[PDB]
Amino acid sequence: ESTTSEQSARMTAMDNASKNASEMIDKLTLTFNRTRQAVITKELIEIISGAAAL
Amino acid sequence: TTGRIVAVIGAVVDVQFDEGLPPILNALEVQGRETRLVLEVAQHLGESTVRTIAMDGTEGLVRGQKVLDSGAPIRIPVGPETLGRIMNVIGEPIDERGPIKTKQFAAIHAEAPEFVEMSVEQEILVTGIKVVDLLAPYAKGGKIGLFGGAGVGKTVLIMELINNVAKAHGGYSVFAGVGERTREGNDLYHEMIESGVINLKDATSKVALVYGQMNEPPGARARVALTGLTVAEYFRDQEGQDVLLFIDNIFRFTQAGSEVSALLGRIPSAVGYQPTLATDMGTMQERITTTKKGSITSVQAIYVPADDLTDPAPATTFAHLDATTVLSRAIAELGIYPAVDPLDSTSRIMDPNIVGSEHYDVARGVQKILQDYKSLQDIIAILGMDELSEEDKLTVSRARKIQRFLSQPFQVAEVFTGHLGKLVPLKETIKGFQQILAGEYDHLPEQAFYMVGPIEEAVAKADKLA
Amino acid sequence: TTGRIVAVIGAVVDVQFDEGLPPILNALEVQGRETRLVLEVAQHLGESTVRTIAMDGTEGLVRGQKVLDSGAPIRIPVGPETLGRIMNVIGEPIDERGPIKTKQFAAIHAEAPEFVEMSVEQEILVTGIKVVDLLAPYAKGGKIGLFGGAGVGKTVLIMELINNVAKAHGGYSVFAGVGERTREGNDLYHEMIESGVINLKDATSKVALVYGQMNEPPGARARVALTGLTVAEYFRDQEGQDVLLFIDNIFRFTQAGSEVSALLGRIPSAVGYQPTLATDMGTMQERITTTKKGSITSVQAIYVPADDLTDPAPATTFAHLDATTVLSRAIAELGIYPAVDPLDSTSRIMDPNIVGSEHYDVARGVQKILQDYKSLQDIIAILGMDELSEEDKLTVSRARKIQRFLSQPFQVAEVFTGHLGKLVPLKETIKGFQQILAGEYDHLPEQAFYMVGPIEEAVAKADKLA
Amino acid sequence: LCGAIHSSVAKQMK
Amino acid sequence: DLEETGRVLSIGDGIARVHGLRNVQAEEMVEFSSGLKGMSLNLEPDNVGVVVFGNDKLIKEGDIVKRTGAIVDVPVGEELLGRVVDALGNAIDGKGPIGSKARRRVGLKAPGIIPRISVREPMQTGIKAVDSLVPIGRGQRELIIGDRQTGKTSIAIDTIINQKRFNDGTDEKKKLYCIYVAIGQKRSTVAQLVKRLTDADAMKYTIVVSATASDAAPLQYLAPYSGCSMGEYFRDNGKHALIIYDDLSKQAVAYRQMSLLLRRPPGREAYPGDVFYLHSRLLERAAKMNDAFGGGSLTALPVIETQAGDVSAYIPTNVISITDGQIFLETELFYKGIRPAINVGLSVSRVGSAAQTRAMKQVAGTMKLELAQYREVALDAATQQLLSRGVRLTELLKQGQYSPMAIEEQVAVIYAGVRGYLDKLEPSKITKFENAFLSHVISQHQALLGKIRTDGKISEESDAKLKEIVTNFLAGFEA
Amino acid sequence: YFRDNGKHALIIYDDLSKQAVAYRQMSLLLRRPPGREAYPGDVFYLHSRLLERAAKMNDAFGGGSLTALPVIETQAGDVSAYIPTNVISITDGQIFLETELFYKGIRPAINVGLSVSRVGSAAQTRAM
Amino acid sequence: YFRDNGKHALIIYDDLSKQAVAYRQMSLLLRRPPGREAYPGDVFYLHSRLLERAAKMNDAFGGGSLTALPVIETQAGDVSAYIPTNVISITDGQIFLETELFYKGIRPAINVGLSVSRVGSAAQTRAM
Ligand SMILES: Nc1ncnc2c1ncn2[C@@H]1O[C@H](COP(=O)(O)OP(=O)(O)NP(=O)(O)O)[C@@H](O)[C@H]1O
Ligand SMILES: Nc1ncnc2c1ncn2[C@@H]1O[C@H](COP(=O)(O)OP(=O)(O)NP(=O)(O)O)[C@@H](O)[C@H]1O
Ligand SMILES: [Mg+2]
Ligand SMILES: [Mg+2]
Repeated sequence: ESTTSEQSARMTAMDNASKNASEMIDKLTLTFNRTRQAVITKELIEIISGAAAL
Repeated sequence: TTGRIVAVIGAVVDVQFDEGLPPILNALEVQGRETRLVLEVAQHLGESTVRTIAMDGTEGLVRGQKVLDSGAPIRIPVGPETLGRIMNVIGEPIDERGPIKTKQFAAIHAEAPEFVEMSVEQEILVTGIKVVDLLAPYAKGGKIGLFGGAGVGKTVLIMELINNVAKAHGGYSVFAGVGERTREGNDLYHEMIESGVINLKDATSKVALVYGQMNEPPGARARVALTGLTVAEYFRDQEGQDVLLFIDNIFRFTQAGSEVSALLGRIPSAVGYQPTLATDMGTMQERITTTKKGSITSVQAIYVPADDLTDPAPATTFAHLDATTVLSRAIAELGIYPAVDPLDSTSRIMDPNIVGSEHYDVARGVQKILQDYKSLQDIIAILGMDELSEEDKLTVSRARKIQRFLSQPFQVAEVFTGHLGKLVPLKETIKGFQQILAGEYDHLPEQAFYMVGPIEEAVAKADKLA
Repeated sequence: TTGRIVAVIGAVVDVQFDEGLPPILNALEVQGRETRLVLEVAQHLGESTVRTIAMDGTEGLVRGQKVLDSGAPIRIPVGPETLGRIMNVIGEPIDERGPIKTKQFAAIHAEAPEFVEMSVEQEILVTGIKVVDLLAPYAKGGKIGLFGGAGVGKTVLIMELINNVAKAHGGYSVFAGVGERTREGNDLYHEMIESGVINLKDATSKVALVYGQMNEPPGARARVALTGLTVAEYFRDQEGQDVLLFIDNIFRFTQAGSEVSALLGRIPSAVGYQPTLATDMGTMQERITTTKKGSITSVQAIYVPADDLTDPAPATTFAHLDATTVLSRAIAELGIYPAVDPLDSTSRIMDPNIVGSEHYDVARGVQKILQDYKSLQDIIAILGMDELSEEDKLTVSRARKIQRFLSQPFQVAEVFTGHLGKLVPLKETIKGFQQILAGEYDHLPEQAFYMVGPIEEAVAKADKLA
Repeated sequence: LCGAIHSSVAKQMK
Repeated sequence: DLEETGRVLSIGDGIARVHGLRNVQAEEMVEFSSGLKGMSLNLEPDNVGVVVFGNDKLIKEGDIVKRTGAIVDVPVGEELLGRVVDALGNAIDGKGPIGSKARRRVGLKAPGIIPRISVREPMQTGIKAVDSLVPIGRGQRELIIGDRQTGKTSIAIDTIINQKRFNDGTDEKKKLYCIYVAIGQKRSTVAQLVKRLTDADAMKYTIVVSATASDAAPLQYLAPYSGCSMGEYFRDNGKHALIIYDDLSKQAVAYRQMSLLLRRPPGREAYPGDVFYLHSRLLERAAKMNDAFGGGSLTALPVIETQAGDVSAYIPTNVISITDGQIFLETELFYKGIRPAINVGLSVSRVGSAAQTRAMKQVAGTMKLELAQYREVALDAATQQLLSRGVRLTELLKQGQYSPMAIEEQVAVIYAGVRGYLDKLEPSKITKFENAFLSHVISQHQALLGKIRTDGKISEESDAKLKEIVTNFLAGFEA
Repeated sequence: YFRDNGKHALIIYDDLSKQAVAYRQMSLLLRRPPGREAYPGDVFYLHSRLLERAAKMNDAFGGGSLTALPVIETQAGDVSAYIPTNVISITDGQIFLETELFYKGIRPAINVGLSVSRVGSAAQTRAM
Repeated sequence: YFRDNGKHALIIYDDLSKQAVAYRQMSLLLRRPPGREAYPGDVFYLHSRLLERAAKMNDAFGGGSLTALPVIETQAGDVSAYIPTNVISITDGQIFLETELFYKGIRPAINVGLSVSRVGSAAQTRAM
């Protein structure tokens, strides 16, 4: 009974954990791409402000 | 004096004067206009030309149009006669109830109270809101700040505070509408009339209203805060009274300033903001204070652009407050209201010598367990709660019960919560959290602690749940 | 009018005129040079001086060098003579096959069809390719995003598309290689020749080519899509054909737009793109539609920067897409050709109210059978394909047949595969997949549905395989 | 990492 | 005549620099030799910066520029109904001129505090999920927010089509004229949209202002305001209009392009400091007038497209802080076939409650509650009962396009669900049940429907009969 | 004045974060072009010049001293950002505090691993 | 010279990241407009004109060839930066190197998954 139960449980646990990791990967990628874009923009606007102030 | 518009760029107008150039901060009067159009002198450009900011739309203005120097900054009606009326930046009435007859007219531009005028009396202001009262108590005559992203709960929190604090208050109240929703102004006005706080007949009104909402050009939104503050100044000083000052929303002052700063010819600072952001903000917030002459308890709502608390605006406001209530979108989304962040709302009053040891200790215990839970969040995230220590499970469980017991049903929010409003006395707040900390309710289901008043209701809701 | 060069700064040349100042978008012929040097007026700087963008290198230009105003924008040879010929940005032939003598030329800049000329209904462009026509159909006069890259049959798909449109609709095709690598442009030429969609002898060529090579200045790569588009509009407007326009690749069209903007000194917007991102794209894209005389359907190869779909480039593109065609290395490797991913490729016209209820129910039905199979696959090979319920046994068998029936021999590959290409009519497609979902062909071997055309051919192969 | 196998038996066992 | 005329000094980057025009006003329209119109934006000592409302290519140094003496305004009035125009108010449907008898500045300031009153009249969208859970009132601002292809526009369109029942009726008060502003969309899409509205006979009471992807940025920018002015005519004459801004994200990009070309300091996402104000002054104009100002109203449904569901981005947060609630559409529900793809829990209506029919409160109030119970969960009989509701009720909220339901027909079907007449029914049969039950009441029980409609409430009488009807139907409802 | 007269002074600059913001405003207003993060290109020099004035004088010079405690407000606990690292690259050590530590009950919220002193035991009594 | 006279040449550009820096210096001091990373709008054109000069000539043109092996240095793995993005798109393929592979023992540190050759097999001997 033990071995069956444990494997059912483990199967369930790992299935759920990989799902949670998937969602967390998706969410992190979104954050990555927002930050990547804000960084580009922010660096560029520094360049323009400096240029324009001459 | 007589000057002529020589340049018009949105809210920024340049006026040329042949003789007698008007000093900075002086209100000029555009001629040939149906409604009064004031232009505040912002700078002297040289060549007898001054740069100004309009307090109303500049549509229809023609080059050469005549402008007169009024001889003084924008002056508004101050005094009891402002109570129950509604005015605009320039003090004119906007309630269609006729003229405002006062003896005195104050300028909306005043130097801040001097360092010798400062008060230092620390005294708790019980609001009856569990989270605030426990974790970051407000103070009488102190400065309160409600931080929040779009739609998170600022306005409902201010209206709830008005309901709890202002109602039971001996003194006058001033409400400055700053760059927000006109329709909220109409709701406020009618709500106040209905309650009787604004009596349109008797001379018993206790609230003065000042508005300059999102429908105003930048120049007006940049000065309304100064207008309602000037009204509050009088009651504070020229009456030695406990005044309450509510502003929604003070961020709109700073944002109004970025819109014109571009037109004023200044090199932009970080994030496109005006390089004078902090000094503009400072000369204004330093006037919003208690002095030895009288006390002003101010509550300011503060909008957080893109929910980014590090944005120059919100970030600069933190140093102007004695107590902060920081609202979170993620907290609101979990259904917790008010959506206060228990780990980011602080208060200078949160000292064992002021709120006492029992209160200080429970507040610190609540925050420790919330922080400890916060640490386990990541672990919970991946492997869930089963690969968790029996010890940690217990912190998680209590934390979640504390996290829900921090939520509260507001009157103003009754339609959205589906629950009757509750007001919990400080002593009961302390006890509820003490007991949960002590594991006394480790047997009740979290859900029983959600949306209730005193801990007693938590228990009663637990039985209800069977 | 003749002007004079007053400034040369890289790809930006300033030309002064005496009288008759050339309007913006006009073409200017530089005088005294080996190769033709065209300048396109971008701005009027004042003082009879115009600012232009060079379509080729500016080396050797001298201040005062004569520049003739052509009286109009860039005009290229348009008409049947363009077919099977390779053209440049400014309409010059770059195939060493002499002039491209058409009856008339046409301006690469045009306004988009007026609201009154728009087709009021959503039609479908049957391409005769099972995956596409069934699951993610092309909208007549629509924009299709070709997601793929090299090594997945992109060129074979394109060529087949051209061939099928010529035969099943009488419409010709145009290929706009925006930022074409010379090496890859030579190969695809000769490749087109091999397939036959281009012909050096007769006048049977179905494709006309416009190339904006990577060597070329920004101004040239920015305009090629317009040159190619002008070609296509000719067959739609003057011959009421249903043209097909290939843009490879839409992303290099944007980037070239950024570069020109940069050179012109315009302040960059988010992520460094040009402030006119949306307008640069809309003015080009809106030329691609269904008019009352015909339509242009555009298959646009898309490159997504950083795999970020929310990047300003791709997100601006998607506003105009009516469908996407996804080619996958995975699908390819299963030997399924074309390597079209059945569940990734999407379409807006895949709507009951547009492609009909039958088509809709069969399309979805295939999509779902495939999605279920995907789910089941986890158990199948890993956990043993044995304890599969009567229901599951059939889902897997039918799904695998359908997935195989989605492949199809292209007429273009004929020379290499030694198998007749099959252009499958929408009616045949719908019937087939409908029957396999039904269960009618649950008694034939998979291979019978592999690389066939009409469903009949599936049964035929089955019998021959036994 | 057996989900909550171990916890159940151990709790009821002691 | 440099007093009333000017000569173009320079043209490029969208702003034309005009020499002369000594007597132009700020924000006044001017005409270009080419028939192009423009707006006097910056009155500088030596020139006038003009925003060109069209292709600036049609302008050259030297071109005469004449004054109109009018502050930018647009044609207004009932003569625009059934018409498709551009941002300037010019007809583009090829149906001859507009015989407009009045004009209204595009930039008027919104009504102040005194003239307004709290929203209290239902603005029925005809979409169950919205009229029950996110009830819109007249004079309210309600954002339609979501990612691309999440059915944002669809919501707007069903609502327009729903007004036919009122507009063709007797009761004037219940009428609602519609205005659809298309900003940055494709021409094709607009042409198809007016074609669908025509077939639905909803074009007769609808005005369409169109500044599409090929139109110059200044036209896309203006469009919203011109349509708003056309909506104020109704607002201020005791009538009721509905305006749709689709979408405001594309308008903000057009204004961003204009602002960078003006070399205004780029800030968050390179947007100007006035992007908030751009939308704030506009949306403040939808309002609910009190009786002393005629009692009219203007309901606004601005559309905002989020990128990957980020409702915390700058623009999205901006509009959210202007409007009175938002309907969020999740990319994920749409894909999962849940249509409309509305996310109950995240969608709010700050003021619509007071404007929700009483017949709805009686069933929708209890429905939302039961949706909350379900939400907290998804064994144990308790939680099981809660989960049973969720699936059922969730199916009820599904609705196809182009078939806006009357309020009485919405309360009837929702009643089925919240009362329990769906619990012993297979989830997948729920939508089948709804459709058969609706037809059943619509035909064999018009009297009951009309009762609930007229009384605006479900009284004990109506409730008794309705109970009978549903039960009877269940018994006869085949698997 | 104490430092150069045989006496010992302690100075607290609370805080240098807002000082640099006032510096940015004034410099931007003087028409000097914004450098990194909109701060002037010599924000490091602004603080470096100041903080070096704190020092130990030898006996020949009176043996006086000036001890400095500059304060810097970080955002979202990022000690690695530009302004913070600028000032850290000036001073003789740092005391980094954190809200996480604070709420967990570690008060003062000193983060040991990240804080340092560049003087070490030379500034402690033998006993300590 | 070799390419055209029927011979075959191979050229290494080590590295294009630095030439791009050099050109950015001239452009910015020439007051040409700055763009992403402060590069000018013709920086892609600058490398595309150079890389297209690598070519395989047909028999009638001598049959020569010029193969180019340009080098690009990335920052912290950012192949999406401006210069890298450009040169990646101009070329026929990329040999991606990674530090993690290097120190892990894989040397040469070539990432076999990401590295590609659009020419592939067409230039590989039958036995390979
Ligand atoms: N205490 C509360 N209880 C329940 N719901 C609340 C509460 N506070 C806010 N909400 C919900 O959130 C909505 C917005 O509240 P509100 O006080 O108007 O937000 P805000 O922060 O001022 N928004 P904004 O001014 O638009 O940026 C309310 O209408 C409710 O739906
Ligand atoms: N209630 C609905 N039921 C079924 N299908 C629907 C529904 N609403 C929309 N759709 C379908 O989904 C498509 C997309 O909806 P649409 O209103 O265009 O979304 P959108 O968010 O406004 N898109 P876009 O403007 O292109 O970003 C429509 O063409 C319909 O075919
Ligand atoms: Mg608010
Ligand atoms: Mg839409």
